[PDB]
This record gives sequence, C-alpha cells and structure tokens, in this order.
Amino acid sequence: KMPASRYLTDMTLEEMSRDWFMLMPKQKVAGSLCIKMDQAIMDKTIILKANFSVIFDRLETLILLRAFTEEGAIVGEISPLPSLPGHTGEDVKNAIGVLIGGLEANDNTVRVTETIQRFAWRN
Amino acid sequence: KMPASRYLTDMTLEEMSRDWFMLMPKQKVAGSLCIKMDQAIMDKTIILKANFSVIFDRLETLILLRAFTEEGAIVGEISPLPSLPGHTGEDVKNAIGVLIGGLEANDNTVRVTETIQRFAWRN
Repeated sequence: KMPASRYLTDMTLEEMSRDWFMLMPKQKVAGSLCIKMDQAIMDKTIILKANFSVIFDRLETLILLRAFTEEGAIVGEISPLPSLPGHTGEDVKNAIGVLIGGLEANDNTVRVTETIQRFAWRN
Repeated sequence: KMPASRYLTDMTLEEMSRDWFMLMPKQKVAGSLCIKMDQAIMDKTIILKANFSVIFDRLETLILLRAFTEEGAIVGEISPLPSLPGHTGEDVKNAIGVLIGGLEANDNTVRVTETIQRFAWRN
C-alpha cells in the first residue's frame, strides 16, 4: 500500500533552488548521499537547514540539507543521488556528521535547526 | 518578539518552481493575492495543492497554491504579491473560492488537499 508524502522545510523556495559554487571544492559520496563543502570558508557561524518528506507527523526522507552563514551564503549541501538506492536514516546522520566535522575543522561554529535534531533523535 | 518560521507543502520542489502558461488567461488581484487561471482547461480533474508557512504546528501564511490535473499540468495559481501588505486568512479563503468557482464553470472536478482544508477550517 501507499500513503502520499508532504514536505517540511526550514528553507524558503529561493534558499533551496538557489545555485551556489565553492571556491575550494570538497565532495564525498557517503551512503547514497552527496556531501558538498567549500573548504575556503573559515571562522563563520553556520546554520544547517533541511527539507524532509513527512508522513503522519513524522519525518521520513531527507530531500535536501544546506549549510548557511549568518549573511545567508550557502557553504555546504547534503543531497540524495537519484541513480543510487534510497538512503537510510544512519546514512543521513553520518552525512551530517561528516559536514559538521569538515566545517568545524576550518574553525566554524556549526548549529542545526530543530527539524534536523528531531530527525536525528528518532532516525 | 517573533519565532522562526518553517514551511509545510503538498508540492515537490519541481511542482513549485516549474514555469507554466495559460492559452486563455484570467488573472485577478483579490486581497494581496494574485489569482491566475487557464480558461482553456475543461472537463478535467483538478487538485489544489499548497505551501504554507508553519509556526507552532499551525499554518499561518500562504506561500503558494497551485492547481494540477491528474496528468500533472499546472492550470491555476494563487500567490502573494510582496509589494502589497500581508494577505489575511479571509483573502486566502476568497481566492480559493474564486479559483474553484472559475474552474468548475468550465466543467471541472476540483478537489483540495487536506492542508488547504485544515487551513480554511481554522483560518
């Protein structure tokens, strides 16, 4: 059987659609997720925001995660690769780890939105 | 004081961002909303989908509403005009009325998503 998914996001349409580039690229393909990070970004305050699929008041699938600075610049991204099989809850948690890890290594203050917290807390 | 807004949507990123055209335009500026409808669309099954801002598990502001056919074609839209002052709950309800009205006049079966239902029920 099949219910019919809705989407809950921390980001506005523009924040999600917006094209961005990295001065010093770094990409990892952990799980079935693509993790992008600009290694030229240092000593900034980053906020991890996300878009999740939601079935019965519960977050199910990660559609898109993006790292923003206080000024509003995209510095990182976690997104699923359509070609590969569906990502797991652990894959999402590990990806966020890799992104937070990498960003903090360049002396950045990384905080996450309650939506990512709730997702991670419940898997 | 002001709390941080999140967004709940029935539509996918593509469905929201997608550009669409009307062979027979009909546009109205009711409230602080722009109401678009293709009067060339007849004898089809329309489904009204939406994007609302959500604060404390309660829908607050309409971000975007779009009318889709069973095949997935955009036949109508309700969207706020940023230049004008914030739209009211009644403005949204009246707009949906105008859209459903106009679409049914061209012998169409118009059904709405539960998100629009909940919004309208509570204003």
